[PDB]
Amino acid sequence: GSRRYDSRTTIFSPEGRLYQVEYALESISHAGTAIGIMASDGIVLAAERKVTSTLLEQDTSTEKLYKLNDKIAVAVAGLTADAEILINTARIHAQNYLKTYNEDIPVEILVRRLSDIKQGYTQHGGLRPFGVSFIYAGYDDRYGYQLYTSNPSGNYTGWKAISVGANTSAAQTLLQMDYKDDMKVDDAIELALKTLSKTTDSSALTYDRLEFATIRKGANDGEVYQKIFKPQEIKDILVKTGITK
Amino acid sequence: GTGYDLSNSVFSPDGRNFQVEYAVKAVENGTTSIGIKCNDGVVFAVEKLITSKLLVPQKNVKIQVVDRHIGCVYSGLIPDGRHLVNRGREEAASFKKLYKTPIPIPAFADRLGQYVQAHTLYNSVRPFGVSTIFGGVDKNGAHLYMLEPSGSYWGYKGAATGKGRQSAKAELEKLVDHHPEGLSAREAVKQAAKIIYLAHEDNKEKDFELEISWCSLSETNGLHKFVKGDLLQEAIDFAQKEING
Amino acid sequence: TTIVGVKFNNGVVIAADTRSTQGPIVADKNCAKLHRISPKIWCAGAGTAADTEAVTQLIGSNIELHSLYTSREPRVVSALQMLKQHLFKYQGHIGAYLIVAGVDPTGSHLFSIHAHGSTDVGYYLSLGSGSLAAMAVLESHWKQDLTKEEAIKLASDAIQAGIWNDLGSGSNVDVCVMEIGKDAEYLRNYLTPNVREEKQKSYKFPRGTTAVLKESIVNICD
Amino acid sequence: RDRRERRLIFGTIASKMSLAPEADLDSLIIRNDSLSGAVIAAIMQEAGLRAVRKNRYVILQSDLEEAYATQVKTDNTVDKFDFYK
Amino acid sequence: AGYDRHITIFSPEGRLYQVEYAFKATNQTNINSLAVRGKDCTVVISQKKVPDKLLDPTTVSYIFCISRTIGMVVNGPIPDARNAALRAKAEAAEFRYKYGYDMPCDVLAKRMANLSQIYTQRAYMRPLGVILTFVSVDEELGPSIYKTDPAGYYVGYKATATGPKQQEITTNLENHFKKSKIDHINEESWEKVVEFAITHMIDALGTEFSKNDLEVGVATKDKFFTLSAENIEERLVAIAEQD
Amino acid sequence: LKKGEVSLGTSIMAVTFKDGVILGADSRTTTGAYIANRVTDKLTRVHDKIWCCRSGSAADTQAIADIVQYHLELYTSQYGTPSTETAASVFKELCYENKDNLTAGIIVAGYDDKNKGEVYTIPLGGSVHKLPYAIAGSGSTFIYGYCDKNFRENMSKEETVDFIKHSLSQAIKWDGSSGGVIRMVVLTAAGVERLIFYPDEYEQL
Amino acid sequence: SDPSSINGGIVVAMTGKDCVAIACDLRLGSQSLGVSNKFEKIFHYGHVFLGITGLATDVTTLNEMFRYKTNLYKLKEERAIEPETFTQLVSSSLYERRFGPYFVGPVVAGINSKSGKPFIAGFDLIGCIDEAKDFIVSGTASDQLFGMCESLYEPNLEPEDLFETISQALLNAADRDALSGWGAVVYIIKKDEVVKRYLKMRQD
Amino acid sequence: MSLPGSKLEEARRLVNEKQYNEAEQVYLSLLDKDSSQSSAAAGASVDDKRRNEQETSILELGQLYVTMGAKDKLREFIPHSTEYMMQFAKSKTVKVLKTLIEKFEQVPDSLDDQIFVCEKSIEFAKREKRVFLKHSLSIKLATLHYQKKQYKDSLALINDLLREFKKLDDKPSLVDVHLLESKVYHKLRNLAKSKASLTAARTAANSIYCPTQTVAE
Amino acid sequence: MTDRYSFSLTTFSPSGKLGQIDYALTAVKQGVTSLGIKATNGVVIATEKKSSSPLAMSETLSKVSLLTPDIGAVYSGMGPDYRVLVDKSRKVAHTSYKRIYGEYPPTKLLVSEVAKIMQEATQSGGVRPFGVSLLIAGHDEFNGFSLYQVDPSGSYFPWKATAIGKGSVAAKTFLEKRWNDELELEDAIHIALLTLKESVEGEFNGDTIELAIIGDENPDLLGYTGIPTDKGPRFRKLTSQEINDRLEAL
Repeated sequence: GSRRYDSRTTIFSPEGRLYQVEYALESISHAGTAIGIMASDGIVLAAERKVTSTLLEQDTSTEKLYKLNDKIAVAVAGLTADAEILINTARIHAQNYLKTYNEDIPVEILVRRLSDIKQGYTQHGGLRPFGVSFIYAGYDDRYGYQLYTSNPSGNYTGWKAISVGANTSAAQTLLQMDYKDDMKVDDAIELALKTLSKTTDSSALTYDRLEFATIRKGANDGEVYQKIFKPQEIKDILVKTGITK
Repeated sequence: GTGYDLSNSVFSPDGRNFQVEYAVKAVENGTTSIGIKCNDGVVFAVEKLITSKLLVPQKNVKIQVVDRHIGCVYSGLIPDGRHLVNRGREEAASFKKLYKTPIPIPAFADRLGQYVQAHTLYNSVRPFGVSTIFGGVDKNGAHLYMLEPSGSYWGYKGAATGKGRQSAKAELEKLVDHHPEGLSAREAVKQAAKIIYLAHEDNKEKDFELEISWCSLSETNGLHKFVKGDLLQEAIDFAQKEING
Repeated sequence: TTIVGVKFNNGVVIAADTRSTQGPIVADKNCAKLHRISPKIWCAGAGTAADTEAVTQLIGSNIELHSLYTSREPRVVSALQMLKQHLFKYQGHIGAYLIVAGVDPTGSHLFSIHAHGSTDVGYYLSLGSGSLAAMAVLESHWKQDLTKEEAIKLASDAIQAGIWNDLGSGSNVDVCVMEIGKDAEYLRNYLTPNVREEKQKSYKFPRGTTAVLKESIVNICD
Repeated sequence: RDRRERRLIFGTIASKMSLAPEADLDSLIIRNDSLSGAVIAAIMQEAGLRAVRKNRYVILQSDLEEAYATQVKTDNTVDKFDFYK
Repeated sequence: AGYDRHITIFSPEGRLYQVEYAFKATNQTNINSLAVRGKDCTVVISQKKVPDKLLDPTTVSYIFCISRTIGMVVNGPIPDARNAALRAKAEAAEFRYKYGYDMPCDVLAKRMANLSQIYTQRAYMRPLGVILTFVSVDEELGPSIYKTDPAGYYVGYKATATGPKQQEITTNLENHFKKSKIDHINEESWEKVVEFAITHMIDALGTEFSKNDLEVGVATKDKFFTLSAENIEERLVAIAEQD
Repeated sequence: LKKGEVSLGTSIMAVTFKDGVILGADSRTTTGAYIANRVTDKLTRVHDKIWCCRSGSAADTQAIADIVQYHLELYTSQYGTPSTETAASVFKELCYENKDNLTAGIIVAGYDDKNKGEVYTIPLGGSVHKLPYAIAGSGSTFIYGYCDKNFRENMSKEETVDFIKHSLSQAIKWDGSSGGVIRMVVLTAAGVERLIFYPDEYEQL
Repeated sequence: SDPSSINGGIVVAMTGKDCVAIACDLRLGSQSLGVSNKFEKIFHYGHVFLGITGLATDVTTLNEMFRYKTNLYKLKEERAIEPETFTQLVSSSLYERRFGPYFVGPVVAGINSKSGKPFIAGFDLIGCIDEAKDFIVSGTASDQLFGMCESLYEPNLEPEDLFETISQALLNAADRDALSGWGAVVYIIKKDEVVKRYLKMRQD
Repeated sequence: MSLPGSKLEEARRLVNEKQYNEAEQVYLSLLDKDSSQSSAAAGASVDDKRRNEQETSILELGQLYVTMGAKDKLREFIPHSTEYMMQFAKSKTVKVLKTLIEKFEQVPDSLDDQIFVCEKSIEFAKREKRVFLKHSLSIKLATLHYQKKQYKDSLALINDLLREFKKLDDKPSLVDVHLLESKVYHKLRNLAKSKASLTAARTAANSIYCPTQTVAE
Repeated sequence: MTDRYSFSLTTFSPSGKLGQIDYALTAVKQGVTSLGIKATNGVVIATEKKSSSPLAMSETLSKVSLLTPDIGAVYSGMGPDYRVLVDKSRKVAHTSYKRIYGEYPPTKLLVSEVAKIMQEATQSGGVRPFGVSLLIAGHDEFNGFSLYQVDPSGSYFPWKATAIGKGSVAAKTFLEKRWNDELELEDAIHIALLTLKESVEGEFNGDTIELAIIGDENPDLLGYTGIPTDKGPRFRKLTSQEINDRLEAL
């Protein structure tokens, strides 16, 4: 009935933790691999896709990687529909900040606020949170570039090089020894393309399964520029970086 | 387990859940109360089983007459039977509020069936485990409708409940061949004590007490009366006149 | 504000001027006072033209969604109770006289709408401030069994009587013909009673007659 | 069994039986899909027994459709294919 | 865990166990009916069983008057039958309040089905497995019959019935509709159309009845009524004179 | 009565003849000085046979009276048409809570095969009553005493039409707030009939 | 009178040939007492400007409400918006609450980025719809500009000729009113770039 | 008169009743008359329901132009109606053209009649590209080259089809191109490559169902 | 008093996906077969209509409805699950930019708002998800036409030519074989008939196969002779006879 079929998965389980958080890691494991990288001249953000076919059309191309602001981006790992609720929700809280102080918000404010949204489902209401992990990338006038990664449990830690999805510990190992304090845009992309080739079971790496949108400092001017690269420009990246497949 | 006993919100292969079937046994274990529908009016009957001399006769009355123009009587569980009385008399007061007219019997029957069908839809709401027998006099004529614990109700020229429901109605069909429309309903009052006396053979334990609350198309013309004095002992002696021993 | 209408045998025709007057000075010389509920039903109203679309666009869109809901045809009387209960919820605090006309599966209909909760019906209807000027002409020449060509000149001269006798009307006249058999016919600028010619001496300000201090370019995108 | 496969057995047993030219299985051939030889072999049985009950010599097209209910669908409990109803 | 006997979840077979038991037995009432459409009118006939001498035949009906032009055909449990009837009658008046026209078949059939489909979303509230058939005569399109299934299935039906014999009458009507190539009955004189539908009903049953043993009604143009005891008996006697 | 709605009443009346009742009204629609609608017909239909006069608030009789049609189909459609007092009592309830805002009187004259043409008149105060015949409105002030003197109990058909036509003629000619053409309705077992009178008829009597 | 007229100032907007001219003043204050000489009524997001006239409660504070849904349009669609499309959000926002409506009529002027057709928009405080091919203005002093461009503006004028028409008409209109004055800034709307030019007028 | 079928069925029997010219003048008058619905196939009248009857009138022209030898005039009648079939629903464009050849290939016609009109569909295939109709006509176009005894042009059309058949199936059209290819290599005295054509044709015959006329050949 | 059940749906199984979604695709494989393609010259939406009784008229059944004149939609599996969405979509779209702006948002972000509600039905307590998958095409402003697939989760799928329903794996490969730079409107009809019809069996008629085209604007569908600021309702559906006429062309 209404009791025996309710096991209260949101409270403490006999293992001492939450089943909804532990089992969501497998959903993250099945989710596409998104490797964030914060370089000196910008922040490199890559992502994969689900079942790329020949007739699959890429126009907007943003699925697991969005852009909150010209200076602030966002990346999600998990079910896309579960994230879409909180993709524009953080923007509503961001637009309320514009209504508040009329300026640009640092990322650290919206990191913890969205953590209590999924945590509030376990706290009360009898609802269930989302198994989607969040990756935050933004700019600041104090700390400079900012790259953060969240989890459905509510933990947030700063990461200059982060990897989620399948082969989490495998991709972070190659990026740890190959990390350098000084990396430009072209240096961080070549290290990410070689890592994504070993994450999946496909043959090498192509432009169709690569979701890539990054940020730099200025374009014509020296500040405040970001653009989401079209899949036609992604094919030209393989030629510039010297790595075909 | 089977789900039909715990939850009434599921579907039975016979159309009636086991939970609804348990309500039938609760009504048959009560006290037999019959009803009369004839050309001169509608006559009810009610009996109170005496467990000990501590009980006082002519006090507890299971017949609940809505205003003077509509009678009603229940069986089985006391609280489930009186729960409908408060709702049935409240809708009758709301009827005279809007329309400023007395409520007919057919308009009174739909308000009862709506509460039973609504409580079986919600799994958290406990349905009614009692049977309802109601009648009276309206601007048209004599009408008698019995509400089963499942909620099914339709036209009845006679009513019975408790022990020997279908056995007590056998004497009602004998009056159909004698009186096609029922003719005089005053003699049926004496026949009511005889029909209840038929169930006294197997059910005899301690002393019995019979009460009769009726309404007529001719004498009352919508009013309400009660059997007392000479009419009280005349019907009782008629049931014992056939079989003295 | 002068709007009229004529209901003939094969349908109903409505007309409204393009001259809008807000306050003592004319706010807009060219506009459209004939609104739309469904493709076969055109609406008209007096007073503020935006007050009509604050209601009609809410109900008319639902009627268009109600067309595929019944999957047959939009209905004229379906916009009555929706519009009548809408003004009853707000107690009709916005004074307006609406005119709704269209073709339902039954036929052609011309309905009137008063300020608060009141709706009427008639063969010919004119509402607004310039209604009294146009209504008097409609009382003069009328008869049974009216046709399309007879209803155009009757509604056109009614507005011309309202344009000349009322300062709140002018510019051109937009005649909207709605036929039962065919679809609606909307003819914009059917008449040109008001034609303003060019001024005599052309006034052209030469370049450099102002005082410029700084100069810059407004940012757009990078 | 496709339409080409079932047609060959139709003209096999029916060759020895006298059949009216106005009777044809095109109504039962198009609608039926994925059947076996048992359903085909009983077309000469049930429709043949239908002609025995009424003492009919040939078999008309009506008896072919009347026997279609018992022939194909063997479920007497509740209808068939309750998915989309 | 995994069983639908209390809660409602998706079964591994892709079909809800509640939807099964709703579709399996609607015949627990053990009653049959039929619905056909004439030219300008609609004729419906429902079997009636009175297993008592004390039952008022005027009270028991499976056909309730919704609007002036609208009838209804319901088969299933009696208490759950009036749950959709009292709601449809309350929703029929809402059409005039919102619009002020007569309820068309494309609305009342859609509203009750959408209300029944919400029960698929709500796990706490029980849906209704009662057969719902809304019959009426439209002014523009003429006769129409829409049968609302408990799972939300409703579509155009030229004819429909109930009980296990629904497919038996369908076979006899399909042959007549195939040659004439018409969905409804082009024959006028609905008095003779009622006897035409009884002939197909006798073939499934094989017995006769009395005036109070058959629930019959005729939906006419801008009117819907219910045949009394004398009107039903007149047609059962007159059919024997013809054939 | 509020702003923007046309005042009902003025010239209205109903007379109960032998078996039946005949409603009648003139055709005029006015706010303060003008005639907005010259084809105006004042009627309220809760049933085929049972009709009602249109009085009090114009917005209420075209909405609230239609709301009564909504509540009437939750009963009549289930069983059958009730008496006249049943439908007339709803006018008292819906106007009781709005009495501080919406003030509308209603004159209810129905037809029945038993109570016949008994009329139930509700004044501006929103109270149901029972009268054989009643006349109200600001334009009928002249004809109140005329129908209380020469009236005869249970007239015939043409005599009742003439009794109403001769009465309504005085309210049309001698009033500036009442006028137009007389539109009546026939309520009887034979059916419902509609009649209209020309200005050249009731003027010469 | 009008509580939003305590500040003052107006926004003038016109339509030329492949060009749009829109301008306002720098005056801000309370009644006859001025406050802000740097205040600017014209706001810009996208390719189209936004003028606003009225009380700063409904000017500067509600400006966060315009960019609230505008940025959501920008962060979702990631494209431009037609002047007729954004104008409906303006009107609809005023008719949401009929008892409490906002008293600032906006001015909307821009050039179409798709078909390339200049169009102007913006309404009054109640939200009444006024759209023409010549000029759409608002405010208390807007009554002057109704007849000014009739004897000045000509169909199909160059951006330089249109600049002299809107500038000369605005400078004299501000001298006649106590609610307008203290400098006039003029923006020249082109297909892509916009040129800003400061002007000098009578101070007192 | 009013009903277009009255002047149709009556003029249909005038072929054997009197002569060709008596029934020909009736169809010329029915061209610009009797509007029905949809768009205008005649250009002086709209054709929807009469388009089916207008096709019958075109089929009656196949009894005149083809039998007498006037097909040179009928060869120019198809492109005249081609611009007309681009107005109303295009479902009739292939349906009418499919029924034209059946009457056209009966009489021992001339090769130049069908080749010129088939190239018109090829010239029209540039603006409106139909791969189904052009390849369907190419099967009968290569059949003309079989009667022309030129196998070089017939093979060039098949080579372009076989190149696209590697990435496609075209099972109903894959058996026909191999069935006609066997006729090309048989007259050249080839028992190997001609046998390999029918070998691949029988492969697709076991997947889906080919029509009886194709399976028989 | 109603809705006393606050608990969510089935929690995470030892899988990594949701069991409610996995069983939802079962009704899609057992439902009707639908497809769609964007030819840039037109958008053809074709599907099959299952009729299990000879007395059931398919004229009332319409699987392709119109939310907006330039956007077509088709579903699979459970029929009435899409009917309730239409009633909800038209109400949510009414509160959408239709009321806010003068035009509804494009197919890309308009379906995402509708599909967001479908995901809310998979989360909030007491509501239950559907078993259906939707193929929703449409015409945008700058991007021209569009096609999108919607799972019961509600994630948008920007495809070109795709097919769902019974035998979707076999019918999807055929769409990948026939492609070029730009197709046409009539070509998409003939390709769909050689795919949809030849995949299933038993329904050879046009009453049981619903096909509609997008991008064709007839002048009789506007209803007014006034200034045509917009083309019109590009959505067009073939009648009963026009569908069978498409079959005679192959």
